[PDB]
Amino acid sequence: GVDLTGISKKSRVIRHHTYSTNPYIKLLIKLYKFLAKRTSSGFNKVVYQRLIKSRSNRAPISLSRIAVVMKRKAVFTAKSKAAPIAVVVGDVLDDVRMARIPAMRVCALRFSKSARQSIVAAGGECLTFDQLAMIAPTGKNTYLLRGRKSGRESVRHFGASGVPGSHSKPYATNRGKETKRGRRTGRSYKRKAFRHV
Amino acid sequence: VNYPKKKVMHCGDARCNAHKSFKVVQYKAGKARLFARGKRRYDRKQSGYGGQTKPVFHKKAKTTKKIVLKLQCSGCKSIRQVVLKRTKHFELNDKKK
Amino acid sequence: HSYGYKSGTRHLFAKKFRKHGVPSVSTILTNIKVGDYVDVVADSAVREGMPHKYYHGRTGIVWNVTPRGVGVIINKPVRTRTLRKRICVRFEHVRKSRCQEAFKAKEHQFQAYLAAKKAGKALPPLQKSSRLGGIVRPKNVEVLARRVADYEAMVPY
Amino acid sequence: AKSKNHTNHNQSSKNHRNGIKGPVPLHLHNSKRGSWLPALVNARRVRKHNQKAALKKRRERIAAFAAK
RNA sequence: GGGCGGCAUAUCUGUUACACGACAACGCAGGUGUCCUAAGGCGAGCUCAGUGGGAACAGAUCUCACGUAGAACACAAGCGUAAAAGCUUGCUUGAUUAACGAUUUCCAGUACGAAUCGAGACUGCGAAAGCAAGGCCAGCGAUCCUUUGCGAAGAAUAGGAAAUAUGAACAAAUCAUACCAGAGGUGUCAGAAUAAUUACCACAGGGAUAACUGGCUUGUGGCGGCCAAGCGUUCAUAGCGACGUCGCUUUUUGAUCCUUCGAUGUCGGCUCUUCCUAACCUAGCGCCGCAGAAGACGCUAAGGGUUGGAUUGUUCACC
RNA sequence: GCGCGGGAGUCCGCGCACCA
RNA sequence: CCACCGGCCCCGAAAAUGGAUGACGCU
RNA sequence: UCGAACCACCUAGUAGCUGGUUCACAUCGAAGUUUCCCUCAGGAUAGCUGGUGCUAGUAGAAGUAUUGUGCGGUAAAGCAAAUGAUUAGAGGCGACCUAUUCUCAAACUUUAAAUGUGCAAACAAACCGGCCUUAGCCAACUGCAAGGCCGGAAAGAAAAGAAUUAGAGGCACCAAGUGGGCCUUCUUCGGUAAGCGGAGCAGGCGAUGCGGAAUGAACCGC
RNA sequence: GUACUUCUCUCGUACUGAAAGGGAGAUGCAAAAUGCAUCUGUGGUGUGCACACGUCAAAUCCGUUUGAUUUGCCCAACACC
Ligand SMILES: [K+]
Ligand SMILES: [K+]
Ligand SMILES: [K+]
Ligand SMILES: [Mg+2]
Ligand SMILES: [Mg+2]
Ligand SMILES: [Mg+2]
Ligand SMILES: [Mg+2]
Ligand SMILES: [Mg+2]
Ligand SMILES: [Mg+2]
Ligand SMILES: [Mg+2]
Ligand SMILES: [Mg+2]
Ligand SMILES: [Mg+2]
Ligand SMILES: [Mg+2]
Ligand SMILES: [Mg+2]
Ligand SMILES: [Mg+2]
Ligand SMILES: [Mg+2]
Ligand SMILES: [Mg+2]
Ligand SMILES: [Mg+2]
Ligand SMILES: [Mg+2]
Ligand SMILES: [Mg+2]
Ligand SMILES: [Mg+2]
Ligand SMILES: [Mg+2]
Ligand SMILES: [Mg+2]
Ligand SMILES: [Mg+2]
Ligand SMILES: [Mg+2]
Ligand SMILES: [Mg+2]
Ligand SMILES: [Mg+2]
Ligand SMILES: [Mg+2]
Ligand SMILES: [Mg+2]
Ligand SMILES: [Mg+2]
Ligand SMILES: [Mg+2]
Ligand SMILES: [Mg+2]
Ligand SMILES: [Mg+2]
Ligand SMILES: [Mg+2]
Ligand SMILES: [Mg+2]
Ligand SMILES: [Mg+2]
Ligand SMILES: [Mg+2]
Ligand SMILES: [Mg+2]
Ligand SMILES: [Mg+2]
Ligand SMILES: [Mg+2]
Ligand SMILES: [Mg+2]
Ligand SMILES: [Mg+2]
Ligand SMILES: [Mg+2]
Ligand code: NA
Ligand code: NA
Ligand SMILES: [Zn+2]
Repeated sequence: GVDLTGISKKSRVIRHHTYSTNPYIKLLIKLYKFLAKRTSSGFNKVVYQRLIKSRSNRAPISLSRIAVVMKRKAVFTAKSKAAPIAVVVGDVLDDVRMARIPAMRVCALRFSKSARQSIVAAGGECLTFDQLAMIAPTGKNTYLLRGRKSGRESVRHFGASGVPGSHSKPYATNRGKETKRGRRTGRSYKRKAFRHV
Repeated sequence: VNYPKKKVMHCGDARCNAHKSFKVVQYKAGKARLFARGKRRYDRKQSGYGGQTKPVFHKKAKTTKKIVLKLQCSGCKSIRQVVLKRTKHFELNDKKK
Repeated sequence: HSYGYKSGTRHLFAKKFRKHGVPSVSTILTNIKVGDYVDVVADSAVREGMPHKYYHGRTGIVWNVTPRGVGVIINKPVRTRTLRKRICVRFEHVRKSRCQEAFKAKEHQFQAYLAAKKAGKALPPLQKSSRLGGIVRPKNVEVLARRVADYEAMVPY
Repeated sequence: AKSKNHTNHNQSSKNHRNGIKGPVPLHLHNSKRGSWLPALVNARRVRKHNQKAALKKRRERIAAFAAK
């Protein structure tokens, strides 16, 4: 025997295959597994891992956010160079709060119809990953982006709302029911809003 | 316990904002009035054939009560309430002896 | 039976023999600022702003300074994790810690050596290990043995 | 019937199975709420001035870069 | 076991407790539901318990010297304190209010109780630096319901920086309600509104738990040994043996709760067999304080024997 | 808490009444 | 030749169905 | 059929209690402890466990040393040192004082271990000279305090016994069983004692065979 | 069963107060009891994939690989404002 106490606690849970049933997703996974194995770019490896990931971990992104980050990168770029291609492993959605945008080249798994119309009208192009693999096989001159995950209702609900320093929402259908005792100083006590950690 | 008949303390009124003299009285609970909302609900529930419908407290344990003093200012017609500790015999005396 | 605030502190909160008295003037004139290391040692003659008996003898970091008080952060293990507790004590119950005296001396010595090398001075000679071999020339040699008198002098009656 | 009252026999082993985790480093969660108020107010005025200086500095960098 | 008793049911000090912290018992020695307008706050001036030398009544008061606390701080205990935290005295009400600031103890890092560091108002004492929002550390209480205090008068051509709100078709005056802070109490003290009996008795279960056999133990009971102060007229030991001390047994009663509660038939007697020896008789020996007779104290030895009746259910007991 | 008696209180008797 | 104190052995050492260094045996 | 008849229905009445609960391999793998509860044959709550992951894969690591710097009142010791017990003689002078003398304390101590316990040991840090701001301190400031900007240096931690790692750190979500324990080594409290009752540290059985002690849950080896 | 359909209804894009009620951009100038002006834009700081610009190591079949690091922008995310 060999003393290997608590050795199973160093194992990590990682997904090695997709749970999706989409044949086009499977084709993309095949192509980018080949590219990641046979090239020396970190871009391909990151893209392959994100393609493997699940739907909840592939949050969508906003066209306005894309425009803002592209502008903040472009303000410090020489005028003799071309703007990078935005790349999102996920969905791109339109934004009504911003009406004027520059011409951008965007590659994504899926576009909403409004977002596609807005990009084309501004004067950009919508690309797919198979087109990207031919335009830039190693991912040179790209801009990898992710969508926002905090702000989801589930995240806002995570935790216990009755302990000091917590601001999570309780699971309740009647908004006016869980007030009074434990939430007001006049009713016995009030949950403390702040606590040093 | 003996307590003075008058106290000098901060008034707090916007027109005074200074220490003034107060008159000391002991608080006493008012009469339970009919047509109070809780009393109306209790009377409706008690009527009928059910019998006694609410608990009645029997096994008391305390032998004292907290003392509440009402302080009245002559300059400003305002009243303040102050709580003292529990005691068995509270008396107001200015004798100071 | 009883679990009061100061239970079981008969020998902990007591003065040493012939060392009674209130704090001296050196304590009053000591400067404490945010970010210093302090030792929390209760002074039983003050009885104001005394720390709880658990924190007697712990070392921490100052995070707050008031006219008469000091705020200290202390590590405390609870079950499976370590908590950072913030306690408020009067200034007479803390003292400056020397827990980094050796490390600070190490940095100063390195700076001095660096300056001498740039100035082209003469570096001091290096110490040699005592664990090496060599010739030993004895001055006094004695025989080690057990003698009869050793046993006779072991029966006190 | 009577039973066992109290013991601490296995508790140390349970606490070390997932280890006793160390403290959070000092540069995280260093909130200043509850500290001495007069010093807190004065520090807020300095931080407000620094933010305005940071915005001005970025504008100068942009203009210089455009001028090449 | 349960009952009776008692609170180990909320809570404080010393010890158990093993020199960080934590740690149980119907463990040990003790406390708590109060008390205080001063016994709270501050300034000043003094030094306590006791001892020694002296002064009419006087074998109470006055004076000098010594006096590290041997006194005192409401109460139990620990700690702390000497130009004080003790005693006397003078003035006072910081035991008020305190924008939902932060933290400690219990701890789930919830609440309650208690406590610590702060910011603002108005003050108290002090020449001043300063000290004080009770008496350091035990002395206390959720939802609902009841009940009290603050939304003073004046001003806005408008609801604003500045006027408490509602009773839903509208308006006035009563009435009711609402928002904030307290008070009336839950001692089974994180908080139901509660008297007996069953031998006429019932159900679900428990060997988590008693009554009877077994098992551990041997205080108690029963048997011995060692030393030798004395008894024995003399003489410690023929026969005994105090004060002490060491062991054995499980034929007595206690102590425990391991097996059995979908059941191990429970006192005594009658009948019948077998085993043990710590030996009453029967066989041999030794020794006495053994003249004989009758006996006492030992050793080998369990092969063979050990009764008939009155009273009592008896075992035991007595004749 | 309510009625009676023997500046107010305090005490004693009776007969009534009980949602923290 | 006397006191003292060690090793191994012996006495002190009495029970209930026939029996247990595991059995035979071993000097 | 009677300390409340019989028949049908409400009724498949409720049960924190007793009994049962149907295929195979594979990867992992416990608890009888904390707090609250008319709570003690039951629950909720934290801990132990599984699954799912997220994040820049050596990161903010450690049931272990070394060096430096803090904390302590058990074991031992003492009564010729304070408190409390306690035997005898001597000197001054029956009593008292004065030095001694014999024996002691879980709720006594001047002194004081071994095993412990807190902190630190250069990469969001620390060190050395410009500048900006503050309604912070001080009689003032170019003094102290605080938040930043610019620049330099950096055995990346020497030598003196001068660490080591089968040493990837951090962060979440969902949920099970368990909440009767018992034994041993050292330290112990009650009891004459117990295969008795109650605790502290650690290792085990429970949940586990295999090889040994003839036989044995816990002993020895593994 | 399949194919088709309008308004509407419902969850959400905004919350807060007991209620009468009210209701969230950035920058610059400035300091007005509803200030003024522009609209290609992360409110700020620290730590932070990929990409771009350099540099240094080790290996090399001499084509390039594997690691570090500088600077810029920093996506997701965490902490302090
Ligand atoms: K204790
Ligand atoms: K208003
Ligand atoms: K017995
Ligand atoms: Mg949102
Ligand atoms: Mg238990
Ligand atoms: Mg301790
Ligand atoms: Mg004084
Ligand atoms: Mg608060
Ligand atoms: Mg409280
Ligand atoms: Mg103040
Ligand atoms: Mg109350
Ligand atoms: Mg008014
Ligand atoms: Mg309770
Ligand atoms: Mg009868
Ligand atoms: Mg049993
Ligand atoms: Mg039975
Ligand atoms: Mg049976
Ligand atoms: Mg039978
Ligand atoms: Mg039978
Ligand atoms: Mg034999
Ligand atoms: Mg034998
Ligand atoms: Mg054998
Ligand atoms: Mg019949
Ligand atoms: Mg059924
Ligand atoms: Mg049935
Ligand atoms: Mg139950
Ligand atoms: Mg079963
Ligand atoms: Mg395993
Ligand atoms: Mg209850
Ligand atoms: Mg059971
Ligand atoms: Mg000792
Ligand atoms: Mg000693
Ligand atoms: Mg003594
Ligand atoms: Mg070295
Ligand atoms: Mg159970
Ligand atoms: Mg038991
Ligand atoms: Mg089991
Ligand atoms: Mg084993
Ligand atoms: Mg054997
Ligand atoms: Mg229409
Ligand atoms: Mg919403
Ligand atoms: Mg509304
Ligand atoms: Mg409001
Ligand atoms: Na209870
Ligand atoms: Na025995
Ligand atoms: Zn007034």
